[PDB]
Amino acid sequence: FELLELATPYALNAVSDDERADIDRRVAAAPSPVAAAFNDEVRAVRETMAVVSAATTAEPPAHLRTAILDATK
Amino acid sequence: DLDALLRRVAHDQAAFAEFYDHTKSRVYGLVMRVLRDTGYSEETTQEIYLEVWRNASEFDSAKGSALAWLLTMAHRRAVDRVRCEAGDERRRVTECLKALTDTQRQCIELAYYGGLTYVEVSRRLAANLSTIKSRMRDALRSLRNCLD
Repeated sequence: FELLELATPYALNAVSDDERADIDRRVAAAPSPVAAAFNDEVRAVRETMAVVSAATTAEPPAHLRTAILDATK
Repeated sequence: DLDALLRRVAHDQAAFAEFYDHTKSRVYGLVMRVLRDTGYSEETTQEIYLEVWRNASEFDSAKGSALAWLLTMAHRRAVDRVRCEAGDERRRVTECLKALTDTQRQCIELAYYGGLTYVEVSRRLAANLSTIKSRMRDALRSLRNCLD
């Protein structure tokens, strides 16, 4: 219940690396119903922000595509 | 289908090119927004798609969308950078962000775009941790609802 409060901040990457590791440590220990509620929360927030990304959109330079596709080799 | 594209990038595929082409403006735009530097935004975007390529086998569509998986890792990388150191969908989202209350818009502005932790937001706004956590939750609930 308290652990559920950290889901939204966690999903926004709005926790420190220290606290993130404490949260992971805590949902790792939590019972299955508690951990699922947390992860469902986290997921729902990530999806929302993935939709929200349409607002901050911006076109990258063509040269970046070249280097990105080439880095696979 | 974006989930199916990401499913095909782990070993190699020409779908990485298609996965990149369909998502690049949203990833680059987010990174630009957070870092506000063309040079480092380009380099960060490369790092992001290198991680896509390498860790694509970790992707599980039954845990979340490919889009969310990509943007979440992109945001994590951009925010880390700050701490350690078509148009219809655009305007649809902007209306929902504008429909949030001032406090609820401010929470997302500082935490998400500004890269502040919820603790750092509580200190800056002279509020309790309980209050900022509830407020971040409220802001995201209103967005989830408005966008549905």
